[PDB]
Amino acid sequence: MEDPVTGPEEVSGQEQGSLTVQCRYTSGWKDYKKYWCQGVPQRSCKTLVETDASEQLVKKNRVSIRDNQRDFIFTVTMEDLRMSDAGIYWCGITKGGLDPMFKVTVNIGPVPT
Amino acid sequence: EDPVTGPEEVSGQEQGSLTVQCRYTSGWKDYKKYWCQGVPQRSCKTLVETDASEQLVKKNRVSIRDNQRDFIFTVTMEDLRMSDAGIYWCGITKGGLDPMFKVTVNIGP
Amino acid sequence: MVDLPVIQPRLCTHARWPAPVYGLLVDPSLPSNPQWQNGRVHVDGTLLGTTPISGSWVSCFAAEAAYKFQSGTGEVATFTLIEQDGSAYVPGDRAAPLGYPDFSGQLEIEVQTETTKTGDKLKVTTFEMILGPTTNADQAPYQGRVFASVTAAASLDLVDGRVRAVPRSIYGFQDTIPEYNDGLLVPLAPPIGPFLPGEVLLRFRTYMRQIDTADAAAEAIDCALPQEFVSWFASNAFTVQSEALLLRYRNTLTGQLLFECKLYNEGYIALSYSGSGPLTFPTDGIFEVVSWVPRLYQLASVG
Amino acid sequence: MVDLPVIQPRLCTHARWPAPVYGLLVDPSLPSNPQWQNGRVHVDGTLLGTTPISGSWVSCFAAEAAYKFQSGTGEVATFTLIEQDGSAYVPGDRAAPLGYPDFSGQLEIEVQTETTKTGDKLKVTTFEMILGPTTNADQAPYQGRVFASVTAAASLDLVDGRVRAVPRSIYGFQDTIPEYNDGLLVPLAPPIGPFLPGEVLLRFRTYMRQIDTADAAAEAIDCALPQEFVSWFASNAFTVQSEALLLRYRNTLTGQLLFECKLYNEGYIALSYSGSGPLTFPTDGIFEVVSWVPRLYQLASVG
Ligand SMILES: [Cl-]
Ligand SMILES: [Cl-]
Ligand SMILES: [Mg+2]
Ligand SMILES: [Mg+2]
Ligand SMILES: [Mg+2]
Ligand SMILES: [Mg+2]
Ligand SMILES: [Mg+2]
Ligand SMILES: [Mg+2]
Repeated sequence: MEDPVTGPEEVSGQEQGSLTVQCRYTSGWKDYKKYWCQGVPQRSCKTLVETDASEQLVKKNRVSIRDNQRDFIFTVTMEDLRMSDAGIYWCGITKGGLDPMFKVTVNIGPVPT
Repeated sequence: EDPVTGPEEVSGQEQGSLTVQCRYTSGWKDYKKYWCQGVPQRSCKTLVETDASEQLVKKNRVSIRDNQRDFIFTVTMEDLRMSDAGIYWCGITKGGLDPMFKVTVNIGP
Repeated sequence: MVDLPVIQPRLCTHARWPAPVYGLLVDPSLPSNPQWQNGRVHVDGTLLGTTPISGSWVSCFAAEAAYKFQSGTGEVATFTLIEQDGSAYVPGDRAAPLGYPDFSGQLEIEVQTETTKTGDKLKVTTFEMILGPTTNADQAPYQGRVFASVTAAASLDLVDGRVRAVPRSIYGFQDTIPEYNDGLLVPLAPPIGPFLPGEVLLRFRTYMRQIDTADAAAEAIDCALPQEFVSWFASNAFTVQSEALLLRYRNTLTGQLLFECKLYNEGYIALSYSGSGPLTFPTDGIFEVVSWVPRLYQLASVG
Repeated sequence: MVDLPVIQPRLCTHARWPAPVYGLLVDPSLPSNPQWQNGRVHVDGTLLGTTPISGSWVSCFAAEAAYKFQSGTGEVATFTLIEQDGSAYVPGDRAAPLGYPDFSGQLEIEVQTETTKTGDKLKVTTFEMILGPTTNADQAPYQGRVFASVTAAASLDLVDGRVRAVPRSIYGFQDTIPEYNDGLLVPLAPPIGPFLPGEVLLRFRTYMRQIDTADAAAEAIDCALPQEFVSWFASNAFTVQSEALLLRYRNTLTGQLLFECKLYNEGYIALSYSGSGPLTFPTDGIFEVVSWVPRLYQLASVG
């Protein structure tokens, strides 16, 4: 890979279900904190979960994040989805100054029939 | 489509000549056509201009003739000097912003 | 002794965003004690916060710019801040260099850039810069360092040099102070106030060039005094004799008195207003000094 | 009591381009009697040319914008000018709306645009606008109509509406009046002058964000007085007693007298200078009024 971090450009989930986002990153950022961010403007977004630069799973409210530092992928899970969860999110790597970030648009809808 | 089109680049030799064909669409038949020089674009220096007829006009080393059957006015530059290289424009005179096409002139020895 | 410039508000300059004053209003539903850092001045001429004398400094900054390309981000600018007159910026008793934006959101800025690419030399590049309220960019204008970026597929081959960033647009505006020091507290001018019961802040309003993907509503920003008044007091350095000045806002051609208000010495104007909704005023009047009055002077209510 | 604001030039606002004052100089090689239309004010407060009171009006204009796409040109904007406070512009005894650029070249302008495309609504659009000296665009700001354009492969789907155009950059700058009326003459403020033998115009200098594909040299632009002095005189409406005011320019921390000069009541400053090349002065001094003097008062020369 060339860009520091990439993920799904757009994902769609449904009320009460879940969805999973794979944030792939280049090996150089192995030992950096990974995080999942919400909202725009981009760099004032609300951090929902953040790792301690390890592979330990972190869960906060309905959001989990686990860094695979062998395959260089940190996976994010949003459970028990609500309509209010729709919006713009960010795969993130913490560093001094401007973080590497990839925009993930999350659509949420009701379960049809 | 574009009111006026020409060659993006034309070349000539020093002391030689070059010719440029400014093609335009039928609607601009009865408009004055001109050959302009320099930048900024819309303060360019007009070198020759027609009177909206097919009569050939010449001023110094530049001449222009509007072919109103084929809708092409042709420009010639003679005795090409090294200083003649730069940006020129096919031009149609109208109220407000003139239709213009950018032609870069290059000149080798 | 104190007098004011004979200039209608609509002909004055806004003190927090570089644009004309367009509105004059009170609105009890807005924050009653804003902590604005520009447009802050004492009636004795003392500049507060980051307030500059010149209106052209408002919401701008000067810097030594250093550029570099980062894949996934674009051309990144590290701005080592200076004062906008070229003198060194030294972190001290204010939040940032004079005139630095005192609001939040994502700001488009424009700077002179020089490139090394053949057939090109000078041009103006638009950068994006997150101001606040909180950011993951570690903005620290208090320490003299802020970061901005512009999308780009490859390096713009920019030459490092001096710049003055001027504001192009705001995105996600919030009238709360920006990130001055990576989340740490900085020296700030205190919130505007206090007010007597029934008193509300008089607001001079302009509107900010905006990026908004859904809504066409104009982005309002208020300040306590137009820039002409800021420069007026800074220059005259009047001697203060009480707690506040009784002003009359009057139409110069009809003599009609529109309202009376109190210009507190700390640089803000209060009106007595009991309503709950906003009340806008005509912008073609003239403020005139009546006399000194104490803080407890009770104004005649408006509307 | 006639006096000047106690502000150093380096802290002042330029009166012809919205930016700080960076330089103070004389230059006998430059046009000695410039016909600048902004930054022109009589000592008695009378504004001349298109001079505005607010510096934010300088080199800007407001208008009702009508947009259309023209294949081969891009997005075309027809600006029907208004005054920047929103009031109607009526062709009268000046060249254009207040603040309109009084220089030539190709100006980039920024306006708020609303689009009908989905996922986009409000953004800021950069347009290109030729000012002068002569153009084939038939610019007529005197009549209240100017034209701008921007390259675009297809319509930007812009909504017609009101704008305030602010200057982004200058291309091919020339300090000569723009096309005010499709090449015809318009009411102009007179050229600056006259000067006594040995007297030359004192210049307040800033620099303009520039597009230049070959030369990195900064683009200088001068004005007769900083904007703070323009608004100072308009507000005070002093009574003029003679042809000029004798001023002294001092460093107030050391008291050093840098030079004496004459502020003619027509709003320009003269120094007695014999050299042929430019002479710059420190910008951290203060102009102080000494007295009224007659036109023939002979100043002491500088270097
Ligand atoms: Cl504006
Ligand atoms: Cl600048
Ligand atoms: Mg960071
Ligand atoms: Mg931080
Ligand atoms: Mg909005
Ligand atoms: Mg034309
Ligand atoms: Mg014309
Ligand atoms: Mg240049």
